[PDB]
Amino acid sequence: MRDMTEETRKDLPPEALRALAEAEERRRRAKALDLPKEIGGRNGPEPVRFGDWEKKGIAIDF
Repeated sequence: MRDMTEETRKDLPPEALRALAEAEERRRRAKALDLPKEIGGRNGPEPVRFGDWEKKGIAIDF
């Protein structure tokens, strides 16, 4: 939720950069799964179209 610049961070930490490094620590190929499948198309997970938004409130702004 944001409406005004107000406080501005400076030189954000390598949170995203480190995330990439952590993602590197592991790879799909490393898990032993090349995934040669392509011509096929099996059904997978699909949660119902359920959701709950509560934007309206004290913080209500734009």
